[PDB]
Amino acid sequence: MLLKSTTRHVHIYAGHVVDGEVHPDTETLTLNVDPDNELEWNEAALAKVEAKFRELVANAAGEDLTEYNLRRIGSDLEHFIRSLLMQGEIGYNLNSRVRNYSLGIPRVNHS
Amino acid sequence: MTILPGMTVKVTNPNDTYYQFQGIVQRITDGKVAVLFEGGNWDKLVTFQASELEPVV
Amino acid sequence: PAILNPIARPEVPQELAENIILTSLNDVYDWARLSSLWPLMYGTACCFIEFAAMIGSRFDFDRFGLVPRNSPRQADLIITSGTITMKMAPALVRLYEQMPSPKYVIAMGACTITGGMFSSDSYSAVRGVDKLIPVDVYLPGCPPRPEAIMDAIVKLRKKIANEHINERGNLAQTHRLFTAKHKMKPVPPILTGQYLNAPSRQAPPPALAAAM
Amino acid sequence: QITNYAKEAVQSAKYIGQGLSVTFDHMRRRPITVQYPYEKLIPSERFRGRIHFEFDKCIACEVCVRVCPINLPVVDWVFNKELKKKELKHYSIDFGVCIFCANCVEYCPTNCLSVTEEYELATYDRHELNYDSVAMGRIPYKVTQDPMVTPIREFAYLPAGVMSGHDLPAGAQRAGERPEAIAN
Amino acid sequence: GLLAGYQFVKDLESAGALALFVPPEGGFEGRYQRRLRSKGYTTLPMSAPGLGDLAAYLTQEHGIRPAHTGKEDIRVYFQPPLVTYHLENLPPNAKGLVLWLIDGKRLSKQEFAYLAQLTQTLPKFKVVVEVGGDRVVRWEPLADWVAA
Amino acid sequence: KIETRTEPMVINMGPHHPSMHGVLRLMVTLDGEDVIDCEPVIGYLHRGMEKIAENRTNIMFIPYVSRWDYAAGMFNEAVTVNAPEKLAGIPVPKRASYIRVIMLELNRIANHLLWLGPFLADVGAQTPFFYIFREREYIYDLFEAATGMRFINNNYFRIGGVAADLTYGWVTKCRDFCDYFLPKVDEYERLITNNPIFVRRLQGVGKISREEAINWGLSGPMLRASGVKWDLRKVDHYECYDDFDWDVPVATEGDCLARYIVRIQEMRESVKIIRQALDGLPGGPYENLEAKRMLEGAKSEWNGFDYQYIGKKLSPTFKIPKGEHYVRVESGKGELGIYLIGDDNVFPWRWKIRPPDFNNLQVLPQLLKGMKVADIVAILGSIDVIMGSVDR
Amino acid sequence: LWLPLPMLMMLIVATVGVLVAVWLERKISAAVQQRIGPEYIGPLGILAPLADGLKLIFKEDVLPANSDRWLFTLGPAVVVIPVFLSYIIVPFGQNLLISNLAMGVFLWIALSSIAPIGLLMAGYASNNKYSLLGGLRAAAQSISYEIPLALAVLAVAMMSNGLGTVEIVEQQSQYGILSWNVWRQPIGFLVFWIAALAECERLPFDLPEAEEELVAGYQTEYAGMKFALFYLGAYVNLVLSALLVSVLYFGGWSFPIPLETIANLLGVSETNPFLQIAFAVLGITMTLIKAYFFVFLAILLRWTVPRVRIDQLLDLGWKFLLPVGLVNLLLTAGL
Amino acid sequence: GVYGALAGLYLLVVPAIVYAYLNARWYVASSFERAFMYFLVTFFFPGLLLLAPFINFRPQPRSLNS
Ligand code: SF4
Ligand code: SF4
Ligand code: SF4
Repeated sequence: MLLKSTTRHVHIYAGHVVDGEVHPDTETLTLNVDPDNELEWNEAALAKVEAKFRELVANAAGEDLTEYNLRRIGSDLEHFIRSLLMQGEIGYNLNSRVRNYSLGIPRVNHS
Repeated sequence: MTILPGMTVKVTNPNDTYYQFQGIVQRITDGKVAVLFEGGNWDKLVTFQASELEPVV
Repeated sequence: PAILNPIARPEVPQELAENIILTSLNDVYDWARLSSLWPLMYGTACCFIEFAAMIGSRFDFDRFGLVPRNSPRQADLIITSGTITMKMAPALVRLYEQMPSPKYVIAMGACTITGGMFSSDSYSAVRGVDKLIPVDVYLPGCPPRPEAIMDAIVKLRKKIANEHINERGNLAQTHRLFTAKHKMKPVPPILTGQYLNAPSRQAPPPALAAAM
Repeated sequence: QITNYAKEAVQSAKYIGQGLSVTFDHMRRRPITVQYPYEKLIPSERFRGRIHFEFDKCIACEVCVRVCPINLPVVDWVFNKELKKKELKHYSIDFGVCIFCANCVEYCPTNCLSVTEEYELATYDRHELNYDSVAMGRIPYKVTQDPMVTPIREFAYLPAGVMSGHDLPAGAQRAGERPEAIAN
Repeated sequence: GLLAGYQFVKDLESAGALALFVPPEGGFEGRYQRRLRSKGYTTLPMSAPGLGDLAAYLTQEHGIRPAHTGKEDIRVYFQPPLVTYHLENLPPNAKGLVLWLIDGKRLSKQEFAYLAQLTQTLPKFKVVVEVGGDRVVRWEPLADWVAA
Repeated sequence: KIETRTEPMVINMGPHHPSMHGVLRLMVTLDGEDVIDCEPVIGYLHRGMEKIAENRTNIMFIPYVSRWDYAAGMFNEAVTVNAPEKLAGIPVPKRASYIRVIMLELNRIANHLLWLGPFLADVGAQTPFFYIFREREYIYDLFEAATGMRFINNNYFRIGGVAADLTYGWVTKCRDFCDYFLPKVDEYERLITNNPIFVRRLQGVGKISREEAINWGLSGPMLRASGVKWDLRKVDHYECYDDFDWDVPVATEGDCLARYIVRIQEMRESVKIIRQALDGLPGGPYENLEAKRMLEGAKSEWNGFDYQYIGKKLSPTFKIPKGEHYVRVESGKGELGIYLIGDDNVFPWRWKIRPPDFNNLQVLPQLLKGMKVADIVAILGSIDVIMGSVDR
Repeated sequence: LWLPLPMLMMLIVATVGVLVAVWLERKISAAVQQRIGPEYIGPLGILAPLADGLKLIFKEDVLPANSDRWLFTLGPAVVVIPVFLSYIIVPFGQNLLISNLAMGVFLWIALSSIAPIGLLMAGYASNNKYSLLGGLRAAAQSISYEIPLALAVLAVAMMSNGLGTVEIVEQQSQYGILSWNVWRQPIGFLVFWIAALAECERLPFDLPEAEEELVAGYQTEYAGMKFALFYLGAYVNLVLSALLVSVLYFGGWSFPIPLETIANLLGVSETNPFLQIAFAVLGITMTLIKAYFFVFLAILLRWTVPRVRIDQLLDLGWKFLLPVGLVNLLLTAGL
Repeated sequence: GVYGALAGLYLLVVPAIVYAYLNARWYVASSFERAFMYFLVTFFFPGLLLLAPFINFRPQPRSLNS
C-alpha cells in the first residue's frame, strides 16, 4: 500500500528503500530529510534529528500503522528542524533556485 | 490649475472610462494625482495625469 | 545567538565562466524552455475557473506558448489552482514528484500562498503550498483575474531566463536516507473497492427492523 | 447489399458537409481575444484591486480588524498618553492572506482605506507581499497611462448596441449621470 | 538585437544604477542577469512595490509585522538590513551584488534617485531597476532617467 | 508488473481528475465492459466550513460563502443573509427584492453555462466548449460592474437588502446580452436533440424513476427530470418570484437526455424572469431614479422604504437572535439549505449546510449499475456536480 | 555520412514538413475558436514547433519505478522508423525521385503494419494498468483501419497497371485534371481518406482522456525525448498519409499550363522574379501545395466531427469501411 | 541544387517580402486573403524559419496624447 507522509523537508515512508524503488514493509520506516535542498546542512545536525527520529518512532511504537500516525511523527520532525533554525544551527541554501524562505525570514535576536 | 490634496475635482475628457465622476483628490505625486471616487459602496481611487480635471467650488 | 534563521554563506565560489558561443547556445536553451512550458491541468477549488477561463477565447492561454497537458509526465509547469487540504496534500506531492526535472511550480490564489481565508481556523487545510513543494512565482488575489494569471507567467519567464545551463546539478533531488524499525501494529485497509455489492446493503439488520 | 452502402452512408456524408462549412465559417470571423501584455482590459469602477492607505487618517480604532474575515490588518499602536489621543505607528496588511473582499473600506467613517485598481502583483517571495504603511500608500498603476497597452474597455462599459471592445473608436457608457437635471 | 555580448556587464560597473526597458511579456529581461551573473556579480531580485521606504529596508533594520490573524499578538520581526546582510555573506573573491528590482515602474521619483545616490555611496553594490516597456530591450543609466 | 486475471478489474479514477468539476475519486470496478460497483471517495476539498461559521459574525462570513457552490456565486450569499433576516424579522425593501431576483437569475444562467461546457465535451462535441465560455464572460462583466469581482467573492447580499444599487449603463446592457443570448439557448438544444449519435449516448443512460428519485433525496434538474415538478421558487413563496409568470420545465423520462432538456429550458426560463424584473423594478433604472431624487429632493413617491437598495445599514455587531431555522433556496444544482441555530451572541451555534450537490451525488453509485465504461463521465457530468459544494 | 544528396534533401523536407504541420495545427485550431494562437514566439508562431520540440530534449527522460528497460526505450523507436522509412516512396517533382522501387504503395502498407507492435511494446513496458488497457486499445485500432486502406490502393493499382509510384502518377499526367484518379475512384478515395485519418489523426484517438475510459492513453508514463517521438512522430505520418492522398488519387506534380492571370495564388504582374520562383520550386515541389490541403483538411476535420468512442470506432472499420472497400474493388474491375 | 543563384530567391529575398506582407494585412485581411496567407507560410517555411529571430512583431509604442 505504501503508507507515507510527504511534507517538504521530511519524506517518511513505510518501507525500506532498495535502490530507488521503495517496497512497502511492515517493520521499517525510511526518512530522508530535505530532498529538495533548502537548508544547507552540516555534519552535526544531520545526526541531531536521529536523536529525534529514532526517539519518535520508539516512543510512539504502540499505535497503529496508519498514515495519520506517520504524519503525526513527521509533524514533530518538521517542528524539530525548525527548532534547529531558531537556534541558528543550520542555515538556508543560497545555491537553491527558489528563494521563498518557508520557515520564516532571517531575523536578528532581540532587535 | 494646481490641485492640492483636499480639493474636489471631476474628470473632463471623453476618451476615458472614468468619464464624469467627481471625488476628492488624495496623495499627489511627481506627475500624477489620485482621485478617490467613492462610487456607490467601495471607494476606489484612480490616478490621473495632473490635468483634465476641472475642480468644483 | 545573533540571527534567528540564519543564511548559510556560499563557500563554493561559483566559477560559472563561458565564452560567447556557450552563452549563445545557452540562450537557445533558456528561450526554448520559457516559451513553450506546458502546464499540468490541475485544479481543485474556485481558482480553476479563473484558470479555465484563460484556456478559452477571451484570453488565449496558448499565446505565450502554454499547451495544457493532463498528465505529469508530459507537463512541466504546474499552477497550484485552489485549496489543498490534508487529503490532496500527498496526492499533490505525488503530482510534483512525477515530473521531468525543470518543473517550476507557481502558486495561485490566496489559499496556496498562506491559506487565505482558511488560515484563521480550519482543522484541515495546508496553509500555503510552500509547506509541500517549492514555488517559483506567487500570485495573490481571491480569485486572481485571468489577466493576472498571465502576469505571473510573465514573471515566470523572467525566472527561466536567469537559469544557468551548468547549474543543472541542483535540479536533481538528494538522498539523505535513514532507516528505523517500528513496532506499530498494522491494520487492514478501510476503503476497498466495493459499494453496491457489499454484504451490508441488501437487507436490514435483525433486532432493529421490528419497530421499523 | 450492393444497393445500400452508397445510400445508407449519404445520411451522414452530407451532415459533415453542413458541419464543415459551419466550422469553416468561424475562421472568417474576428478573433475575440484580449492579449494581456499589450491590450490590458480596463477594470470596472467597483473592481477591488488592492488596498490604498492614508497614514494620517486611521486613528487606531481597529474596525478594519473587527470586520475583516480573518482579522488581518496589523495595527501597531501606542496609547500616547502625553497628547491625550491614541496614535499608531505601523499598519501592515499581509497580501497572500488578503482576500479582496473590502470590508475595511465599507465600515469606516473617516474614509481612510480605499481600493486601487492594480492586480498584477505577483512576486517571487511571499514575505515581499507584507506591504508596509508607506508601501501601500504608493500610487496605483493605471492601464491607460502606459505607452504599450492599447487599453480596451469592458462589457457594460461599451455604448449600447455593441458587444465588443476591440474596434471602438469613440463612445462612452450607455447612460448619463445628469441629463435630467435641466430637462424635467 | 540577437547576439548579445558582455556590454551589459561593463555598463553597470560604469554607471552604477541602470534602468532596463524590457518587453512587457518578460523572458528577454533575464538573459542579462545571466551575463551579469556569469561575471561573478551575484543577483538579488527583489520586488519594487513590496519594498517600503528604501532607507528603512535596504540600509536599516526594519520591523516586518507578521499576520496575526486574530489568533496571535502583534509580533515584530526585526529583519537585518538587506544590502549589508547579503554583502557580508558573499566573500570578496567575487564582486558585489545587484538589486534586480522587478515591476519597478511603481516606485516614486524620489525613490528612484535614492537608488541612484546609494550605489555610489555603497562600494561594490549596484541596482538594475527594470522600469517601463519597449519593443526591444535597451538600457540607460538612472542618472538620465530621473531627469527625463 | 501487470498480470491478466479473470477477476473483476478495479480501476481508480484518480483524484488528479482532468475535468472542471473538482476532485472525486471513484474506485469503479469493471466486469469486462459493464461496471458492477463504484464507491465515491469524497472529502478532498473539506476546508472546515461549518467549524468556521461558529467563530464568525455574519458580515465576516459572506466572503466565505461563495465558495461552496463556486460555479454560481451569489446563490450561497442568498442563503446566508436569509438566515437572520428571516429570523430577526428585518424587512427587505422591495427594490432590493427585485435586485436580488436579477442577480440570482443571472447566476443560474451562469450556472448552467458552466455545466454545459464540460458536459458537451464529455458526450461528444469538443469545439462548442470554447464558444460557451465566450458567453460566460458577458455575465462576468455584468457582475463586475455592480459587484467588485467576476463570479465569486462579491459581498453583494446584505441582511437588510442588497449592498449597493447598480451602475448606470447596466439595464440597457442586459438588454443587449439577455436578448442576444436567447437565440443561443435554442442553438445548444439542437446539438443533442438532433444528430442521432448523441441521443444514442443519452437514451436510457443513467435512468431513475420518480419514486426512487424522491426517496433518495434529490432536488433541482435531477428531480425535475424524474417527472416531479417540484421547484422551490413556486413552492416556498420566496422573495418576489410570485410576481412573475414563468413555467417549471419537466421532462418525465428519467434518462440523461431528460436532464439536458431541463437544464436548457431553465436557461430560457431565466431570461423570461429577467425581462419581467427589469421592467418591473420599482424605481426603474438607476440613471432615472437618482434624477427623480434630484428634481424632487425633499420627499416624493421616491425615497420611500422601497425604491432603495437597503432598509437600514446594519451594525457590524449584529446579534443573530435565538431560535432554530432552515432556509431553502433553489440553487442551480438543487436545493441549498442552511440550518441555523443561534444563541443571542454574534456567532451562531451551528450552521449545517445542506448542499444541493451532496445529496444528488449518492445516486451515482446506483446509476452506475450495469452501465458501460464509456458513459461513466456522462453520468458524472449530468449531476451538475461541483466538488466544493459536496466536500464543503 | 549521408553522401547521397537526394537522401539529405528528403530528410529536410521530412523535417520541415513536421514543423509546418505542428504550426498549422496551432493556428487553424486557434482560428476556429476565435483566438490568436501562439504569438510572442518568432514573428507570429513560426518558432512554436522549434521551441516545443527543443524543450523536450532538455528534460530528464526518467523511467517509472518497476518497468522494462529495453522495451521502454525501444517503444517509440518502432512507431517512428517505418513511418520515416516510407518517405522513400513519395516522388514529389518531375525531375526528382529518391528510389524507383518496383513496388512501394505495397511497401508502404507493409511498413505501416509494424506500428501496432510499437504501441504494444510501449503500452506493456511503461508498466501500469492504464497503459495496458490503452496499449491494447491503440493496437486494436491500427488493426481495423488497415484492410480498408490496403483495398483503396488495390483499386488504384488496378487502373495504373503497377505499384511503382512514378507509374501511378504518370497515368494522371496526360490530361492534367481530367485524369486525376479522384474522378474515376470517388468511393475508394473516401475509403483511403477515412482510414488514413483513423490511423494517425487526433479525432479517433484515446490520448486526450476527457472521456476517462483510461488515464491518459498509452503514452501516459512517457516523458522527454521519448515523448517527442510519440508527438513529433505522429505528424510525420499525418504528412505522409496526406502526401500519398495527393500522390495516388490527386496527381502528384501534375497541373496544366501556368500562364494565367494574377488569380493563380501568386502576385500581380505576369513575369516577375517572384512568380519565377513560385514556379521553379513548384517545378521542384508541386505536391506539397496539394499535400498541405489535406493537412489543412485533417486539422479542420478534427473540429467538425464529434469524438466517436472506441465501441463505434471498430464498428466503422470492420462493418463499414471494409465492405465498401470490397465492392469498390469489384466496381473498379468489370463485374 | 543551385549553389547561390536560385536558392537565395527561395530562402531569403522572397520570404523577406512575405514578412512585410504578414505584418500589414493579417488581422484586417478578408476571408479570401487569409487562406492565401496560410499557403505562403506553408511553402516558404524553410525560408521564413531563417529570418525568424531578426523581425519582431511587437506593437509600436503609443504616444499618450490624452
Ligand atoms: S483563496 Fe478563495 S478563490 Fe482562491 S482558491 Fe481559495 S477559495 Fe478559491
Ligand atoms: S476601519 Fe477606518 S477608522 Fe477603523 S481603524 Fe481602519 S482606517 Fe481607522
Ligand atoms: S481586503 Fe478584505 S480581507 Fe483584506 S483587510 Fe480588507 S476587508 Fe480584510
